[PDB]
Amino acid sequence: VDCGPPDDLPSGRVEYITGPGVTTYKAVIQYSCEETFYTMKVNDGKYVCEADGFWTSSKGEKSLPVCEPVCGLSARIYGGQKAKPGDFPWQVLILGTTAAGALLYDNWVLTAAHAVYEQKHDASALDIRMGTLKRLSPHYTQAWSEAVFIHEGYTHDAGFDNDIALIKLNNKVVINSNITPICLPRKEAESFMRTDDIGTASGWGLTQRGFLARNLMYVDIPIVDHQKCTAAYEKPPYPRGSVTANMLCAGLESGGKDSCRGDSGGALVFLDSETERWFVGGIVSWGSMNCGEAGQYGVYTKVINYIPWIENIISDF
Ligand SMILES: Nc1nc(-c2ccc(CNC(=O)Cc3ccc(NS(=O)(=O)c4ccccc4)cc3)cc2)c[nH]1
Repeated sequence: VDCGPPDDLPSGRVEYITGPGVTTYKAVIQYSCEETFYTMKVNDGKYVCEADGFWTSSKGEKSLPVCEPVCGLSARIYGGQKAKPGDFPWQVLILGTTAAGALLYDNWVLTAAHAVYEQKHDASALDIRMGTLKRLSPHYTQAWSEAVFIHEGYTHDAGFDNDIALIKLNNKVVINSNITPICLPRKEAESFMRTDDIGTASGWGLTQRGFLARNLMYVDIPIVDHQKCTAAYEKPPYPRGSVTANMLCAGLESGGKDSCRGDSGGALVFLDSETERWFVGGIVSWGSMNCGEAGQYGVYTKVINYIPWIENIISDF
């Protein structure tokens, strides 16, 4: 038959088992992911030359396996504390005004549409920095955007419904202990995001002093009841119905702990206590001008509502 030289596995290697350069009927190859920071999906990666001339998996598939980076690993802004290396290894800095995102896989950044809209529609690549706690440091891992996807239902400067965006990177980032992606929420993930469950926001945005932070900060804050969050913003100068079902709110009735301007696009993360992995439930979106004030909650894009959209973009590009 003869199935030819196998295809390379990204973030992996193909190795001949029968012998080097041996690609005939019934022969065997072995595909491998780096198990520490990548996990092989699809199958065991044992493929055999079938009668039809196609490398075929043990399950009969004619396609490659997939090395998916390990997500949600962690070493563990108004009223918060200074992050340590590896606390938020998905944290991305995006340099317009100061903004942030979160790494997904090894080549996508999740952010807010409002944080990147002007830069996309000026047709300029985004300066994307990872692996640094210091916003102004010259030492960081550089990435560049290949493409920016704004949600088609987002209307810039006319409310924050559908305030979500994906940035495709030009190249895969090298995944190490200080640079790893956040997990997308699963079907069950809402069980960790009820009212009063605790999420974490991280960023370089304004602190209680009223200036940006030099070092990455974070704060733990509880999810707010949706009716209480709609009532907080159902008043002038906010337009009618500014808090939608595609948003969630987090903050304290007393004030003192909050995201703020400059934290835009950052991931509000939650711990799956069973998998022991962090996932993104929210994206820092908007709120009142006076961050940290009592009852003036931060508003976040509700990420689980966008999983079909995210999966459509990432699978198709
Ligand atoms: N109390 C609190 N605040 C935050 C927080 C604030 C801002 C940001 C970053 N987002 C922006 O910078 C976009 C952005 C742009 C303009 C406005 N003006 S508006 O008139 O209020 C308005 C709001 C909604 C619909 C229409 C008008 C607000 C936000 C992050 C957190 C947390 N907690």
